[PDB]
Amino acid sequence: LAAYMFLLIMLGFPINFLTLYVTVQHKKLRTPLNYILLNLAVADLFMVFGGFTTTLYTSLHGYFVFGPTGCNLEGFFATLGGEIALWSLVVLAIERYVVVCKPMSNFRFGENHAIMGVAFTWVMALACAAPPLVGWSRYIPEGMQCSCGIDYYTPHEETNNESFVIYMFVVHFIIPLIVIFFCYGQLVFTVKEAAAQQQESATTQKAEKEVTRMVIIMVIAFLICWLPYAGVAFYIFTHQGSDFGPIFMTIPAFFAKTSAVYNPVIYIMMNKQFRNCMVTTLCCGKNPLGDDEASTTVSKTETSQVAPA
Repeated sequence: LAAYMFLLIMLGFPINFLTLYVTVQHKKLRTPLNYILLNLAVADLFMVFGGFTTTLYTSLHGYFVFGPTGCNLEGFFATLGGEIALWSLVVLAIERYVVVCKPMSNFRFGENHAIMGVAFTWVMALACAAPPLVGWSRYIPEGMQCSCGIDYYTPHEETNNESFVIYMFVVHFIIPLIVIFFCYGQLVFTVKEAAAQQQESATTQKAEKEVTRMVIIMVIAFLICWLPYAGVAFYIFTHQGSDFGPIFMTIPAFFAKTSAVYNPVIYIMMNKQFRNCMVTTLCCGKNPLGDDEASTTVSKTETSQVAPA
C-alpha cells in the first residue's frame, strides 16, 4: 500500500487529489449529465480517502492488520466496488436512462425509478451474493479475530467453486450483454441507434462533446472494474498457503485501486462539466477554464453560448 501510493498513485495525487475538490462535492449537481459522479463514484471515490485513513495507515497494513471489519480492505472496497456503487446506480438510471425519455411509459411509471428501480439497480447490483457467501468466507477465516485469517479453509475451496470464486461473475454478470442495458425500451434508442449521442451530444439535450463520446464510453460505465473481476480473484485470492497469499495484495488488488485516478474517470462528465457553475476549471472548449458562467439552460456550446442564461 506504501509503495503503491508512494510512486505509482503519485499520479492520483495530486491531479485527482486537488481536482477531487473542484469536482465531487456531495455529488455536485445530481441528476443531469454527471452519471459517474452520481455513481460509480462511491467505491472508486472512496479509494482515494480511503488511502491513509483506511488502506495504508490502518487497512491491510498496518499494524497489521486492523481492519476493523473484515480487512477492511476486503469486505468494504472489494464488494463496495461492485454491489454498492452499482446499487446506488438508480442515480444513473435517471441519466443512462433519460438521455431521451421513452416518454412517461404509460399512466405509470414515468417516474422511471421505484420499480426499475429494483429491476435495474437490484440487477446491476445483484453479485450481492458475495456479501453473503464470500463474506461467510471471512467468517471464518474471521477477518479481524484472525486478522484476515488464517485459516479454516480447505473444505471446500475445491468443491464450492460455485459460491465463491468464480461465482461473482459465473455467467451472472453477463447481464450487460444479454438484456441489460438495452432492455429499457429507451435503451433500444441510444448508442445502438446512431439516432443518438451523435446529433444529440454535439449540441442536443445534454452536456456536449463528452456526451457525444458516450456513443462508446457508455458501455465502459457498467463493465468497468466489477464485471471482469471474477477472473482476477479466481487467480488469485483463495488458497496457496495462507499468510503469503492470501493476502495476495500484490497483483489482484492493484487495478481496482487505480480508481484514484479521478482524471480520465471524470473526463467524460457532461452536463455539469461545462454548464457546471461551481468549479469552472475543467475540460471543455475554451479550456481548462470557461467560458462557463453557468446557469443551467440545457447544454454547452464551445463555449459560453447556447445558451446563457
